[PDB]
Amino acid sequence: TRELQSLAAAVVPSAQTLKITDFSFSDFELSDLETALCTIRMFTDLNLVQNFQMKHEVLCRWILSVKKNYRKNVAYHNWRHAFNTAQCMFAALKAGKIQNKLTDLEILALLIAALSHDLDHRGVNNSYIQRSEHPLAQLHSIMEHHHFDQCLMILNSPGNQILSGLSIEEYKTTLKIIKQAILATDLALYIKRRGEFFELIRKNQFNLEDPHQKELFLAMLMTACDLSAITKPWPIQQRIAELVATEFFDQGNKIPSMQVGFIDAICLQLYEALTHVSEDCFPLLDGCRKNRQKWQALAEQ
Ligand SMILES: O=C(O)/C=C/c1ccc2c(=O)[nH]c(Cc3cccc(Cl)c3)nc2c1
Ligand SMILES: [Mg+2]
Ligand SMILES: [Zn+2]
Repeated sequence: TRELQSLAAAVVPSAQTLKITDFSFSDFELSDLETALCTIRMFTDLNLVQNFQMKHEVLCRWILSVKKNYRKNVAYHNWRHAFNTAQCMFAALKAGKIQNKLTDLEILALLIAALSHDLDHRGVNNSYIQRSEHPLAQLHSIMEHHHFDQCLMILNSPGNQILSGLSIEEYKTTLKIIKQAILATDLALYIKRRGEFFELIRKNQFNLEDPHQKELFLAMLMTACDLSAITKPWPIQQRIAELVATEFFDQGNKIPSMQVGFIDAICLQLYEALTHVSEDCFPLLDGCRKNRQKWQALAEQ
């Protein structure tokens, strides 16, 4: 409650001041409270506070509840990863001008989903807890369903209901988009569905007015921001790879070639496709290409 008193009383600096419009954004120098103020600015500058009549105190309480339900003893899959994913979504909507291709309910759900998509992640080497639970459902996007459960629980918690200003129809619609968006962060679903996305772009058939292609695009965008650490400037990306390695190996050199393979198999084609959708998202592809060059030079020793 003392952290809530400081956050609700602080003046939120502008998006430019907070540098959240830049694809190169990094959070290493920010306090936890500073990350919360940037998150308020994301809601504010996307007009989510205005169009959906969000009480200031409820938004702050919701942001702090989301933050507290990430585990800091997890080296990468923590609150800062979710905060950065949301920042990339904000930068993609603003700096990439994607914002005008989507409705307010879709933008509202994407921001919420980005912030919530990894809630209560226990670390890649602690998947035994989600097996003590659901001992039969182990051989399903097991974790992404749990992440949405966590998100929904927080959205419904007293004093935390940032969607109370929505009508019941807008709420059901928003909840559905949130659910699909969080579930899309399952890389298996990404690999399963990315092929249809690429051929649509390749054949120049990509149609945002198609309800199926709009949903497909929302999934790809969630993956793009989820993995956006791979696009950051070289000093940032080196630090993130350190965090990924700690969670993976130390439950908290082979890394260069692992990063190059990850860029090739997963990342490069997605950011290539996204630039065909909007050339203003090119910095993500450019940053990813530069990082591959750096890791590959190290990989060759
Ligand atoms: O689920 C998420 O939130 C995002 C996931 C993710 C993010 C970054 C990365 C990333 O840099 N590299 C790699 C490849 C990798 C795998 C294992 C150890 C290392 Cl040292 C590197 N895999 C990654 C996976
Ligand atoms: Mg995840
Ligand atoms: Zn994630």
